[PDB]
Order: sequence, then structure tokens, then C-alpha cells
Amino acid sequence: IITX
Amino acid sequence: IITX
Amino acid sequence: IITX
Amino acid sequence: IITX
Amino acid sequence: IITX
Amino acid sequence: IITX
Amino acid sequence: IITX
Amino acid sequence: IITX
Amino acid sequence: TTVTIVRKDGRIAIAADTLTKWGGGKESADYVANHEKIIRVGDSYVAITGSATFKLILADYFASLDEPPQLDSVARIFCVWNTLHGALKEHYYLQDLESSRMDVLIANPRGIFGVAAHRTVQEFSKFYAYGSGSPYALGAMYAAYRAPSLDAEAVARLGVMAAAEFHDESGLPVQSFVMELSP
Amino acid sequence: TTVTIVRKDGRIAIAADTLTKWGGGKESADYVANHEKIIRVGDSYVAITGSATFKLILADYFASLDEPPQLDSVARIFCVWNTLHGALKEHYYLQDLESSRMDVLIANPRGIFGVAAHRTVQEFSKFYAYGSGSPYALGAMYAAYRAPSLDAEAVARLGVMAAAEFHDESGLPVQSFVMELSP
Amino acid sequence: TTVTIVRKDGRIAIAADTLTKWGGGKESADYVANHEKIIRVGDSYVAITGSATFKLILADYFASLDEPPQLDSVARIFCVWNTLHGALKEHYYLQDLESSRMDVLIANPRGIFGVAAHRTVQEFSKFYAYGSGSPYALGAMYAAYRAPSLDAEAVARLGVMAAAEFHDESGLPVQSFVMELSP
Amino acid sequence: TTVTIVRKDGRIAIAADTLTKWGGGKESADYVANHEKIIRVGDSYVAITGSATFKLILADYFASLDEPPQLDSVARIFCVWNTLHGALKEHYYLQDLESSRMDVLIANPRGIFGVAAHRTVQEFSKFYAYGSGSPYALGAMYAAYRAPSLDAEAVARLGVMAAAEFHDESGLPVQSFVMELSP
Amino acid sequence: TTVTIVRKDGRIAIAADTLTKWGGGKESADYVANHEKIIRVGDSYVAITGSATFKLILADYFASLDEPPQLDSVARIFCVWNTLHGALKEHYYLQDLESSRMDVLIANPRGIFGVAAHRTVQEFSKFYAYGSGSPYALGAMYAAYRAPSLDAEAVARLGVMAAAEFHDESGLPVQSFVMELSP
Amino acid sequence: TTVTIVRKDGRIAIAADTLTKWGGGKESADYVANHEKIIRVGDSYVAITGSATFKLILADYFASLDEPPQLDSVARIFCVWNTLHGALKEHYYLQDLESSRMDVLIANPRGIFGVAAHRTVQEFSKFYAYGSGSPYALGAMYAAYRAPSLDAEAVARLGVMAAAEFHDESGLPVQSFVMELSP
Amino acid sequence: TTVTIVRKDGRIAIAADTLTKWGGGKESADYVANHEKIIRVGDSYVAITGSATFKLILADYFASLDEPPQLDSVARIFCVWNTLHGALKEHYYLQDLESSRMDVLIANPRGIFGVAAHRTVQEFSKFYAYGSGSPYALGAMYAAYRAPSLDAEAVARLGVMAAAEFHDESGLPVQSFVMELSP
Amino acid sequence: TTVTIVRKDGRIAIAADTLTKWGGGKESADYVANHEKIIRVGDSYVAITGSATFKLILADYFASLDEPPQLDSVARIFCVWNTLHGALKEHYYLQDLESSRMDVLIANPRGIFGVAAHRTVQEFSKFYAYGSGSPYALGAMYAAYRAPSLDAEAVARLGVMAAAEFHDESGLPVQSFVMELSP
Amino acid sequence: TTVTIVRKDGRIAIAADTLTKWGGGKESADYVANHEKIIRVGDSYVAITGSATFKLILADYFASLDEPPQLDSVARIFCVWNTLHGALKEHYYLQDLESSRMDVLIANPRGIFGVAAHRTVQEFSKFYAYGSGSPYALGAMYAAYRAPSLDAEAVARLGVMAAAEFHDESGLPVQSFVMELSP
Amino acid sequence: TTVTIVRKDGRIAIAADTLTKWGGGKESADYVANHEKIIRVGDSYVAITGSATFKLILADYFASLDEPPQLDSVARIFCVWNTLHGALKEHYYLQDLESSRMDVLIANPRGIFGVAAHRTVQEFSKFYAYGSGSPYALGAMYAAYRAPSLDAEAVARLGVMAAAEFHDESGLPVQSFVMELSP
Amino acid sequence: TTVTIVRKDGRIAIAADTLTKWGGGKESADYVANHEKIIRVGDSYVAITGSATFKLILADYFASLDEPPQLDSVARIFCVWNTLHGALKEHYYLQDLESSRMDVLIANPRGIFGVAAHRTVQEFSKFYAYGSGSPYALGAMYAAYRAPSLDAEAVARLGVMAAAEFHDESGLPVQSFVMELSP
Repeated sequence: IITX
Repeated sequence: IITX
Repeated sequence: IITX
Repeated sequence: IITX
Repeated sequence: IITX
Repeated sequence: IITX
Repeated sequence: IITX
Repeated sequence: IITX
Repeated sequence: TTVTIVRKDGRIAIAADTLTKWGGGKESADYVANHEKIIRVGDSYVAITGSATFKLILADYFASLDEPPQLDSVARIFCVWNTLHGALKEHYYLQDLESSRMDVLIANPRGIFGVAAHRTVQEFSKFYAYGSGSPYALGAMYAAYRAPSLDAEAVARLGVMAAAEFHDESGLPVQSFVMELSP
Repeated sequence: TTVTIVRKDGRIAIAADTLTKWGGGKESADYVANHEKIIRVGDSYVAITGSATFKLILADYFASLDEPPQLDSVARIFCVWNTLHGALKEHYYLQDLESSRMDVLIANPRGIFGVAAHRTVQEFSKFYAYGSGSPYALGAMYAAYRAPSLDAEAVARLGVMAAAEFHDESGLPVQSFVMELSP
Repeated sequence: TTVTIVRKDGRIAIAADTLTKWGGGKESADYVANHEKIIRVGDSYVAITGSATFKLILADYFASLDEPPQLDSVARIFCVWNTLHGALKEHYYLQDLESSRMDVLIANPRGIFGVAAHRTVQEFSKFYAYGSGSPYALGAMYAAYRAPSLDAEAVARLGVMAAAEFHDESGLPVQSFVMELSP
Repeated sequence: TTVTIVRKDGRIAIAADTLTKWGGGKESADYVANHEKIIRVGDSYVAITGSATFKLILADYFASLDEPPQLDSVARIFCVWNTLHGALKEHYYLQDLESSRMDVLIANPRGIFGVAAHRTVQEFSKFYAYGSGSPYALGAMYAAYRAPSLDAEAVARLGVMAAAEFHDESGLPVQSFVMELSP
Repeated sequence: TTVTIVRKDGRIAIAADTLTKWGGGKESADYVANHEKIIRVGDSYVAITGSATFKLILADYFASLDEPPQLDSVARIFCVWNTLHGALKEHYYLQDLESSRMDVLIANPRGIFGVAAHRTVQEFSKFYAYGSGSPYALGAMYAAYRAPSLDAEAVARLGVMAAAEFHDESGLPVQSFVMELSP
Repeated sequence: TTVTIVRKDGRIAIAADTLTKWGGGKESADYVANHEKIIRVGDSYVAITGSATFKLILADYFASLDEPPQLDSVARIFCVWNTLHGALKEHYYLQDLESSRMDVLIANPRGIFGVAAHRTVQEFSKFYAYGSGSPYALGAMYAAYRAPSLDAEAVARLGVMAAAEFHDESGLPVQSFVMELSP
Repeated sequence: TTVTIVRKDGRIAIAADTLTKWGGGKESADYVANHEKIIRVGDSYVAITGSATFKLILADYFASLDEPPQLDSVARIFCVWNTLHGALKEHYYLQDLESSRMDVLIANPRGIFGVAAHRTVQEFSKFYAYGSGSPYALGAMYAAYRAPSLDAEAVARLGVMAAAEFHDESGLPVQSFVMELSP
Repeated sequence: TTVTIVRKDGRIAIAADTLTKWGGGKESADYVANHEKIIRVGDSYVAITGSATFKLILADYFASLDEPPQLDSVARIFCVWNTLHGALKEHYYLQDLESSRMDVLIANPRGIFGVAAHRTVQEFSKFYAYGSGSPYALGAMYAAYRAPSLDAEAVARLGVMAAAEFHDESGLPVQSFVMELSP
Repeated sequence: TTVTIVRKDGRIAIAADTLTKWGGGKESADYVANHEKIIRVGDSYVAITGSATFKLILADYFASLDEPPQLDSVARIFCVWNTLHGALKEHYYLQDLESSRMDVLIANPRGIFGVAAHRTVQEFSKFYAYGSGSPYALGAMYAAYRAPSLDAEAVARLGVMAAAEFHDESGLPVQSFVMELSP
Repeated sequence: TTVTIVRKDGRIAIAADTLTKWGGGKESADYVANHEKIIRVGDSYVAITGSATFKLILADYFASLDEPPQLDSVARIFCVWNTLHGALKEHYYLQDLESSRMDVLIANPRGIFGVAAHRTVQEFSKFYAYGSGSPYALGAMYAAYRAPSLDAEAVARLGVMAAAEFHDESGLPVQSFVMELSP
Repeated sequence: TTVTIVRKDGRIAIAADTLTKWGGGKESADYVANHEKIIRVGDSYVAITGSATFKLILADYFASLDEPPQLDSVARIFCVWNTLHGALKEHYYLQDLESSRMDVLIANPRGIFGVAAHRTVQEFSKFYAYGSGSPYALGAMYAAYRAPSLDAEAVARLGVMAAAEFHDESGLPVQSFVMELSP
């Protein structure tokens, strides 16, 4: 869970 | 809720 | 649990 | 709920 | 738990 | 529930 | 549950 | 928490 | 509710209290005109415990069949009830085995029966009782069943009275019916 | 809400309070124009407790039928309500037996009735009350019912006044209707 | 339980039902000899709701004081009860503000009062009722209070009867007392 | 357990079943030598429901007092039990009002009494029963109490028998005692 | 319930108790006419534990098949039960692997078998028991199995008696059947 | 664990299995030297179920008293155990009535007894068993008790063997002791 | 359960214990005729852990295919098992990736393999073990694998014996099979 | 698992550890023949973290396509993975955005990429690592990346070694591959 | 951790792994200087499982006593440990019976012992193992114990190796000690 | 993430940081080649917050339409987004009103807009910012907006810098774009 | 935080990052004057992870002792910390074994050590790292430790830089110290  |  |  |  |  |  |  |  | 059923000396009797509860509220037979908990279905009587709505559901359901059902053997009562359950779900908005949420006693001249909420059908040999008042009724009928001056209907009614005496979900008057055992 | 219904000396009456609640917020009849909780359906009056939305739903629903329904016997009221329930679910977004979430009293010249949320239909023999104010109303009507100077409508209204006196979900004015019992 | 208290035309009256509950079990006055829910403490009467044990605790407690307490003004009743609470905890095994777990009405010739479970002491001007039957009683007394043929004691008792009529935690007979208001 | 107590025609009787339970396990009087649930304390009999350990605790406790206590009025029984409770906590490892976790019936020549787990002390006028079998016993005694051929002891024992007939926590034989009412 | 099954000296036997439970309520064979927990299916006997309803379900289900099923090998019994399960769900309102919620012993001349609730089918070589009384029964049969004076049916029945002696879900009389092992 | 105790034909015997469990791990007598679950205390034998630590606690505790205790009547055993419990808490780090967390059987020449975890002390008249293997043992001993070729010790041991046959918390060998009943 | 698999010196072996568990209940090979946990599927052996029902499911499932499947490479076993899983759901009532709820070892002449419950298929180069006894078996085989006097089958069986020695879910006798590695 | 990927001086390398875990159980490359976590798909290498089953699923899935997919740009890898996800759900029993439950690195001559479990596709410019060992690997490669004596493959492998040194989910040997960057 | 202890052919040996864990982090003996898990206490060796802090706590505690303790019989070890526990709580901030949160093996010339976290003290007759690696070690030692070429220390060490082979909480090197059994 | 948008003196600008997070892990622009969080869609720029996957989803989605959408009025953006949401669910595996799980800013020559996760579309008159860094950015732009030496792009970028200065989910470099407002 | 410690070629070094976090908020050394995480205590350096408050607590605590403590052996550090813990609780409001909630590394000329939150004291032989950045640091130091051009301090600092490169709880500049190993 790769977030901006 | 009405019961006998 | 005896009540009035 | 009646059981054997 | 032994009960009367 | 019978298990090997 | 066998993992890498 | 360090364990043996 | 208390409902009772008795079989003694060639006669069969069935009885019920008449009190309706709404919470701790009491709706006695003095305020409710349609306070009877026993209905007729063919030549059987059916005494009902559970939600008060089931009185009317069964009346409507059994009325809607081609003819009324035979309720005079355990296997027969079972089929009737297994079908009924499906109908409670499909037409009447009911929600291990599923529960029909009602316990009933069934009296007719061929025998005395009970159906419990998970469709356990029993045939009784002397007496029985369903409903929350049931254990008070069982004790009373146990004490009175062999009294030679008390016929099946007296014993049935005595059961209901005992429950109304000591339990807050049962109330007098008692409604009851009697019939001859067939040969 | 308090709604009441009475049958006495050849007359039948029905009454209701007029207060709407939104939480602890009070919306009295002085601020809400359409504060009436009794609707007409054929020659019956229907007094409603529950969500305020049900007043409008029943009005719309009954309006949409071919003719208005007969609401003058326990079995008939039962069918009407069992169908109604299905409609609440299919058209009006309602969510042991399922609940219709409303309690109503029904008055017409052939009798006084009630339908509770699980479709228990009752016919009453003197008076009754539904709604959260209901016990205050029952007590008041118990005290006044045999007063020879108080007709059915006075007794019905007195029930509502008692509830509004002591309970925060009921409010004056009282709306009421009266009719002759038929022969 | 229902307990009531009334002050009308120079008289003061207090009343109570007589039914004891154990679950849904009913222990009526017919089976329990010591069924009275009102006790005497000085020239005051104290009607008690809550656990049946509190009848005996108060009797024992008040008995044990040097003289009985003055219960004839709001501030006085308050001190008495604040002390009492400490004693319930230190001697009698009671467990925002802590609760004394009982609601009582107090009648004496100087006035009519109530103490609720969080030691809210009130003086009443016409009538009031405590206990689970209380709203039925309040409605009945609201209807009957201005009846010119019903003295304070009739009204008090009527309150209890109304509750016993419709609620499963109250039961007849009614025990009541009456006294003259002092000048 | 079922325990019963009866007062009729100048005699007083007290009775109990003899079955001990450990889960669903049954320890009948045929396997357990010390199966009696009634103990003697002065000229009173005390029939005990609850943990089997309480039989021995009470015996030890009452033995340890200077003399045995008077258990012949409601107020007296109350004091005895209020003190007892403190001792159950300080010496015997017991854990709204606190519970003593036992219900007992007490018979002596001056009357028949009960103490429930929150120290509600009652005096009974005809009969009563405590324990999980209690409602079966109440019904049976209700049916038999006015039978002119059944003395107090027969009625007491009939209560226990009814419970053992229908409930899985009671078992025969019945132990009972009888005494003459004093003048 | 206790059900047992034994194979010894060229004979096969099967046995069951006769007590029905409803909570802590006991419905003995003395009150219930249709108290048998073993049914016949072809030349097999099927002893059932679980809800009492399953007795009637299996009877109805097996009755409805073209001919009765072969229940004489582990693989066969397995197919029969895998199909059955689907039917319990589709017609009879049953709710890792799903459970059929019943354990049964099956006796016929070709062998002794058991089917547990997750369709584990076992063939037994000397004896076994199912039901909550099962460990008492297993102990008794372990002690008696090699007794040369006790045939297969005596051993089966002894199992049930042991369970009824010590456990509250089993009750006498014992129902049993015996047959010759085939060659 | 299974422990058993028997009294028959003027002899008394006590027995135990020898398996220790740590989770699903088995520590048989073949790996653990100090595998005995019965200790001597005066001329009594005490067979212990529960945490394995209790074997050592009781040994240490009883060793520390001025003389060993009399364990030959129900009242005596009760005092010993009530004191013991306090010591388990004050010295040995133990955590309705509190539990001592062990069940023990006690054999001496004056009788056979048991003490369960809430200090219920029982005297037994023929045989009994404690521990998770206990129902298997009870069944076996029920079948063998009246066998005229099996003395008290054979029966006691047979109980343990039955439990080790069918239950995963019991294991052979069996340790047992026997003594003459005193006159 | 313990199952093991070994490949050594041109032979391949597979082994399993024979104990069935039902709770803490033990059903040893001495009471259960069909106690084998390994089945034959083509020229492979499949040793199964998990619910006992899976033995029969796989036997039925593989029997029902056009021919038995090739289980001799990792990719092949994977397909077989991915299809199998769908069938467990559609026909046999099974409930990150879904689990098949069983772990198996597979031996044939072309290699030794395992499939764990989330369809992880592994090929083993020396030995492995599945089931709750598995770590005891791994340790024992680690110690014995290079012993020059122990062939593949001895090592496999030693694994199972170790687990039965110390763990309560494994039991002797050991069932095993051996084959020659192919060229 | 640790997987790494590096791009340096015109070469691209990818590496992985070889240890499989089952709980705290270690299945090293010494026991598992098919221990490789990198698969070939066209001229790309795909290193996988997550359930061991995904190695086989991807191999089966990519094998089943008309031709192998282009995995050489971020948008392309994204489409491939979005489709794949649907197939994991429809054919392979996978259960804000849904997760594919695996993180992979992808190396081919046109670049180095990663796909995380929620289909975040990244192109890397120097090096990266996925898996639970990943931060150990990132630190080691951060220290060694600019070492002029260490080519891309040395750095990739050093990452894995670092993780195996300090973390219990990674284990030697290291499997790795190297290729020329295309022009 | 794995710790082992063995007694064979007149010699006694004790062994331990050397890996410290912090989460999934590994702190091998190569990074930690004080990696030994066995301490000396008098002429006993004590191998410790649990928090790594307990090594130092025991060393400090035993150092602080007047002389070191006798740890050469079960009863003695018990007293030492029961006192110790109190000290863990009063001086070292430790938090049915309370747990000391450590399992240890104790070797001296008079025997081999273990103390588990609830102060269960056991004497072992051949070998045993504590720690999470324990079942792998038990299996290995079961296989090797009767090997005539492997002395007590070889067997002890082999246990630890087996655990380090297959479990992620144990690691090589093995530390071990050996001594002669006394006469 | 921080994204900002500014409209000032006839110019419009949009900016974003370039840091990707994976837990507490930082993936800076120095390691990730495709670190841009703004995409082009027609003549609009779309800056994205939320999962990193949404960058690629929107790019693929908008690419797949017949022509790119008009994003230049609030009603238009709303339709585009309402349709989009349905596609996120049907094609891209997204899971009061449903959330699209992303907040975006949209710049084009006809205005500056934002769409929040529940499809609230806003048009901004001076500046705004979305993303966890957003309040730092708002503060900075509030301070700088009226600075006459700072054009729209300087202000947009300053917002991102402020967030990167103080918050652990934003990182330099800043990516930004600028365009002329249309007439 | 990341803190590191190294021992190499006759020198000892310790290092730390300088970033303080408050949630996701970053308080870099550029905004916080007292950003140092290493304190001096005698001739030891103590690097602290955990709440920022512990820097000050330890400084205050050690300052308050008669002389500073010896922190140069594992046993000595243990006593210092066990006492310290009691003080954290009695004076500084700290809340299996209790946790001191901080991990520290300790460097002095006689060695390199660590104390983890449950007072596990370790002596290190080459390098180690504590704090959430610790695995990144371990990997980097693993790669660089044997580089002949990097002294102990370079390696220590490199560890911190690696963590600050990839993890959001660590930040540059690095603070470090170096000393000569004593003889």
C-alpha cells in the first residue's frame, strides 16, 4: 500500500 | 413485539 | 434478584 | 430447540 | 463447579 | 469434528 | 500458509 | 522484546 | 403464554391462557376481543405460542389450502409443517435447522401432538405444555393427572391456572376444548 | 406520539396528539401545518405512530389501490397489512417476523382495531392506546371510561392529554374524530 | 412496583401495590405474608421501589438511630439520605453521582416528598408516582385528581390500580394510608 | 436443585431433592453419602440452593457462633444474613446489592421463610420453592395444596417430585422434615 | 443422547437411550410416545443424535427415494450422506466442510458403521458410541466387551445404561436391536 | 488426568494415570521420573488433578504443618481445604466462590472422599473419578463394580485404563494403592 | 496426524500414523477398521492430513475422473489441485488465496512432493512431513537420514513414531509404503 | 523473502533468496528442490514475494496466453497486471483497491520495474528491493552501489545476503540473473 | 530457543542454541558476544528459555544469595523457584497459578531436571527439551538416544541442531556441557 | 502527497511533490523514474493524491475514451467523475455516498478545480491544496499569495515546499506546470 | 530514529540521526536546537531511541547520582538499568517483564553495548543498530564493515545515512563520536  |  |  |  |  |  |  |  | 394438552380416560382436551403481552404491558381478555390462542383447523385444535401474529398467519394459511390438512400422525404433521415453513418465509415475512419461531400443541380425536419451533413433532401419551408458563403447568398436571375426579379438561385447565398464578406472561381466563378419543 | 381509541355507548372515537419530534427538537402544530397523525381511508380513520414518513406512505399507498380496502374485521385488516408490508419493502424503501415499524389504531363504524409493528391485529372491546405516551393514556382512560358524563370522544382525548401532560414525545392540541357504531 | 402519593383538600395519602417479582415469577400477597412496601418512620410513611431488600434495610437502619429523623423538608430529607447512602455502602453491601438504587415517596403531615435513586429530593404539590407502573398511575391520577367525590386516598389508590391493570410488575391488593395535613 | 416449604393444618414441612450436578454429570444419592441439602441450625431447618459448598460453609459458620441464631422472624433472619454475608467474604472466599449466591428456605415451628441471594427475606403464608426446579414444584403444590388428604409434608415432597420428573437438575430421593406449628 | 453399536461373536447390535431434552427440561419415554431414536432403513438400523427433528427428516427422506439405499460399505454410506446433505439444505431447511449436524450409527448384517457430522464415515471393528453420553458408554463397553457371558446386545445396552447413570442428557429405558452377522 | 477411588468388600483403593501433558505434548512415565499423581499425607492418599505444580505444593504445604491433618470426615477435610486455600494465595501464587483449581480424591481407612475446586467436599459410597478422563472411568467402574472377581483395586485401575484407552489426557501405566477399611 | 515422505538410495517411501481424533477422544486403529490415511491414486500414494472426511472425498473424486491423473511433476500436481479445489466447493461442501484445508504428501516413482492447503506444491529432495506431529518427525528424520543402516522406509516410519511418542494427535501403528525410484 | 533488482553500467541484474517459510518452520533449498523464486516470462525475469503458490500461478497463467506479454514499460505492465488480477479471482481462487497479494520485481533488457500488491507499477532508476527483507537489502545496496568493483549482479546479490544475515524470513543460497541493458 | 538435556551411560549433558531474536530480526553469536543461554549456579548448569533478560536476572539473583542453592532434588528446586518468583516480582519487575515466564533445564551430577513457567518441576529419566524448538529436538533425540556411538553430549547437541535446521527461532553454534553422574 | 493549484494575474499553475511512500519507507524521485503525480488529459493537468495506482488508472481510462473529456466546468467535471467511478468499480477493482478514494486538482486555461473522494467538485478562486501535506501548503500560500514578486507558479511550488519541509509524506523535488488563463 | 555502534581496528564509534517526529510532522535539526540523541555519562556515550523525553530523563537521573555509573560490563549495565527502571516509575511517571520503553546503545573504551526496553543487555562484537531505521543501517554496515578504507566512525555514520535515505523516521545530519579501544 503505496501512497502519493 | 406482541406475544402469546 | 427479587424486586418491588 | 429439542435434542436426542 | 458442583451445584445443588 | 473428526481429524487426522 | 507457505510464504516466500 | 528480545527472546532466547 | 401457557398452552396445555391432555389425554385421559377416552377424552382429549386442550387449553390456553388469554393474556397478551407487549413488553411489560398486559393486554387482558377484558380489553382484547380476539384473545383466543387456539384455532380450529379441520377437526383439530391448534394452540399457539410465540408472536401473536402467528394465530392469524396460520388461520390465513390453512384457509388458503385446497382442503384442510390431516394432522393426525407424526409423519403427517411433519410434512404439513415443513411445507408451512417455506410459506412463512415466502408469503409471511419470517426471517442448526431454521426456526419456525412458534411452538404449538395439536389436539384431534386420533391423538395429542406438539410441534416445536425446529419442527420437532412429538406425540404425547398423557399430557404436555408449551409456552413460557409451561413448567408450572407440567407440575400441576403431574400432581393432578391421576386424580380420579378430574377429567382431561379439568387437568388441562389446571395447568394453565397454575401458570397464570405464578408467571407474568400468563393470564386468566382459560380457554379450553374437549373431544372424544376415536376408536 | 400518543394515539387512542375508544368504543362506548354506541359511539366510536379516535384521537392523537400533534407533536413531531426530531431528536430532542420539538416541532409543535404551531410550526408544522401538516401535523395531523390520523388519516382517512375509506370510512376508516387510521392513527399512526412511528416515523412521520408513514403518514405519507400510507396515504400514497392506499390512494394507489383500485378501491380503498375493507378494514372492518381482524382477518381483513391482516391481509391488507401483509400485502402492505411487501409494498413498503418493494416501493417505499423499508429495510422473528419482519417489522413494519409502525403501530396504528383503526376506527370505523363496525369496530375498533389495532395493528402493531409485527402485524398483530387486535380488536378492542373498550379502549386502547399506542405510541410512547400510551401507558399514561391507558391509565387516564381506565379512570374515566365508566364516567357517565364522558362520551367516547371525551375519553379518547383525555388519554392524549394525560400523555402530553407527562411525557416529552406528546404534545397538544389533540386531534380527534367520532362516529356512530353501526347496527 | 407502583407507589403513589397525593395531597388534596387538607389530606395526604400514600399507596402501593403488593406484588413481588422474581424474574417473570410472581409472588403475590396471597403467598407472601410480608408483602407491604410502605414502612413507618417516625410519623412519616415511606413507600419503596427497587429491590425488595431495601424495605428491610431501611427499617433496620432507621431503627438503629438515636431517634427517628425529621423527614419534613427537602433539605432535611436530603441530609438524611446522603448519610444513609454511606451506610448502605459501609454496612449493607450496596456496590455521575453514585446511585442508592431505590426510589421512595415520603408522606407526613407537613408535606409530600420523593427521593429518587441519585438523591434528588422533590416536594410535590398535588400528586406523583414512582416505580415501573408509574406512568399508568400518573395518567389515572391526572384524570381523577379534580373529581370532587374522590378524596386524596381514593386518588392514590386509583393510581396503583391503574398500574396493576396494565403492567406486569404491579399487583393488587393496594395498601394505603391517609393523614390530615398539619396547619 | 429444588427445595420446597409448606405450612398447612398446624404443620410445617420442608423438602429437597438429593441430586448433585457437576456440569451435565449426575452425582446421585446412590454415589454420594453426604447428599442432604438441608441442614439443622438450632430448631430451624435450612434448605440450600447454589453451590454445594454452601451446605458446609453454613454448617461451619453457624457452629462457630456462641449460640445458634434465632431465625423466627423476618427482621431477625435479615440480621443473621447481613452478618453472614460479611463472613462469607472475609473467611470463606466469596467474591445493585452484593449477592450471597445462594437461595435458602428456612422452616421452624414459628413460621416458614426464605432468603434469596440479595438478602431479600420473605415470610410465606402457604408454600414456596427455590432452586432451578422451582416452577415445576410451585405448580404441583398449587394443584395439591387444598387436597384434604395431603398433609404439609406430602405437599412439600410432591413439589420436589414434580421437579425431578421434568427437570435435569433435580433428582430423587426426596429428603424432607416436618414439625408442628407452635402455639 | 447415547447411541451404541457392537459387533461380537457373529452378532451385531445397536442401542439408544429414549430421553428427549428441551433445555434442562426432560421429556422421558413415559410422556413421549414416539421416543425411539433408531429408525429402520432397508435392512439397516440407524441410530440418531442431534436435533430430534432429524429422526423425522431421515425417515421422510429415505422414504422418498426410489428404493432404500445400500448402507453396507464405507464408500457407499459416504455417497448416500453427501447427497443427503444437499437435500437437508434444499428441502429441510438446514443452514472447513459444512456440517450435517447429526451423528449416526448404522448397523446391518454386513457391518457396523458411523457417520459423524462432517460426513466422516467410519467402519468399526468392535464397538463404538456417539452422543454426549458417549464416553461413559465407551468405558462401560471397554470393561464388558470380553466378558464371555455378555452377547453383543447386552454390551450395547450396557453402554447406554452407563450413560444414563451419570449424564443428564440420557435416560432409560434403552431401545435396542440385534441381528446375525452375514457370511 | 484420570484419578479414581473405590470402596468395596472391606477394602479401599485409589488409582491414577501417569501421563503429563504440556499442550498436545505428551510427557509419559517413561520420560518423567516423578510421574506419580498420588501423594501420601498421614495415612491418607491424595490423588491430584489440575496443574502438575499442585503435587509439589501440597507436599510442601502439608510437610510444613505441625502434624499432618485429619482427612477422615467431610467437615474435617473442609477446614483443612479452606485454610489451604488461603495459603495457596498467600505463599504459592494462586490467583461465585474462588477456585482452588484442583480436584482431588482422598482415600484412607475411615472412608473415601473428594474435594472439588470450589471446596465442595463429598464422601463417596461406592466409587468415583475426577479428571478429564473421569466419565470413561465412571462407565467402566459402573460395569465392573459388582463383578465378584474384581476387588476394589482392580476396579479402581480399570477405571484409569478405560480413560487411557479413549482419551488423550490419560496414559498408562496406572499407579494404585489399596488398604483395609477400618472397623 | 503425522505423515512423512522420504527419498533415499533409489527408494521412495511414505508413512502415516493411524489415530483418529474426535476432540480429546481417541479412535485408535484397534477400534476403527478404515484407519488408513494414505490412499492410492494411479501409481501415486497420497497421505492426507486434515479432516478425516478428505480421505473419502479424494477417493470418490479421483475415482470419478476419466483416468487417474498424473501427479509426477510440480506443474501437473498444481493443475490437478486447482481443479480439485473447485470440485471440493461445488460437489463436496467445502466453505489471501482460498484454502483447500488439507495438507498432503504425494509419493510416486518419479519423485516426492507435497501440497499444502493453499495449493503450494513443493518437490522435496530428501524428506519432509506434514500434520501436527510434523516437527517431531522432521527432527527424528534429520537425525536418522544419513544412517547407513536405515532405508527410506525405516526413516519415514521413524518420523511417525517420534511424533506418536510425544504428541497427542498421532498414534501407532504406522502405515507405510515403499517403491523403487524410476530410471 | 527478499528480492532485489539493480541497473548499473549497462547491465541489469535480479536476485532472490531461496528460503520458504511455513510459520516459524524453515524449508531451505537443501530440502526443497523447487526453491527458485524467480521465473522467466518471455525475455523478462519475474521475482516474486508473497505466498509460494503465486510462483506456480503466474507460470501457469503466462504459459496459457497466446504469446508471452510485453513487460517493458510501465503502462504495459499495468495492463498485464490488471488483467491478471481478474484471472487470479476467476481461475485461481484469490479472495481501497483490491489486492493481488504479491509484490514482484521485473527485469528485462529495456529496464527494471516493480509491481506492488495494489498494482502500483514503478520503474526504478538504480536499484530496489521487495519482500520482508527489503530494508536490509536497501541499506546494503545503498552502501555498495557506487563501489566501482561491484557490477550490477554483485550488488543485487549483496542485498539478498544482507537480508539473510539479519532476518528470519530470508535464507541463502541466493539465486540471481544478469543481462545487458539494450540500446 | 532450543535447550536440551540428556542423561546416558553415567554422563549428563546440557545444550542450547545461541541465536537471539528481536522480532523477525536475528542476532546471531557472530554479532552478540554474550550469546550463551546456559549459566552456572553452584555445580549446576541452568539453560534458559524466554526473554533474554532472564539470563541476567538469574545470574544477579543467585549471586546475591548467601551461598548458591542446592538444585539436586525436585522438592529443593521447587522451593528455590517458589522464592525466586517472589523476587522476580519484588526486585526485577515481572508482572491459575502466576507464571515465572521462563522454562529452564537444570543439570547437575545428582540428576537432570526441568522447571516450567508455572513452577512445575520435573525430573527426567533419559532426555528432554524446552523452548520453541523443542519438538524438533525431542524427535531427533528420540531417534539417536539408543545409538551406541553417541554419548550424552552428542545427543544433547543433536537435539539443538535439529531445531536450528528447521525452526526460525534457533540458530547455530550450539553451546553444551557435560559432567559425570554421581554415585 | 501534497498537490497545489493557484490562479493569479492571468496565469494558472499546478504543482506536486514527488515522494512515494510504502509504509514508513520512502521512495524518492532519485530511485523512482516515474515519480510524476500530475498527468495531462486533453489541455488539463490532473494532480493526484491517494494510492499511486490511480495515476496509471486514470491515464489508461482517459486514453480509452473516444476523445478526451471536457474538464472546464463544475457540472462537466462532475459527469466525467460520476462515470469514472462506475468504471473504477467495473474495470479497475475499486471496492453515505461511495468513495472514489482519490482527491485531485485539475488545472486548465478555463479555471482551477478540485474533485474530492466523494465526488465533490469545487471551483477555486485563488488557490487550494489536497493531500496530507495540504494544510502546510495552504498556510504558505496564504502568506505568499499577495506577494507582488511571486507569480502563480512560484506560489504553487512554495506550497509544496512547505509541506515537504514539515511533513513525512511529502518530498522534493517539486514538479509544476503553468499556463495562461483564457479570455 | 536510527542509532548505530561499531567497533573496528582499535576504535569504537557511535552515531545517531537528528530528526524528531511528532506524528507525521518532522522537526529537523534545522528547527530544533537540542536535536542531539547521544548523551555523555561518565566516559560513556549513550544513544537513545524512544520518546524524546528519555534524553532529558536520563541526563537528569544520571546527574543526580553520587558519581556517574560504570557502564563497561554486561552485569554492571544490567544493575544500573534495573535501578533506573524503578526510578522511571517512582520519579518520572513511566507507566511479561515491565518495559523501560527505550532502547539504547552504549559506547565506551572498554566495549560496545546495548540495552533494549526489557533490560536485555548485550555486548556486541562488531556492530549493531537500534531504532526503527535499524535494519537499513544493519544492511549498510554489513556491506561496509570489512572495507579497509572505512574506519569505525565511517561505518557507524553510513548506517545512519542509509536509514535516513529510505525511512521516514530518520533524518540527516548525523551526529557521531569516536574513541580508542582501551588495552
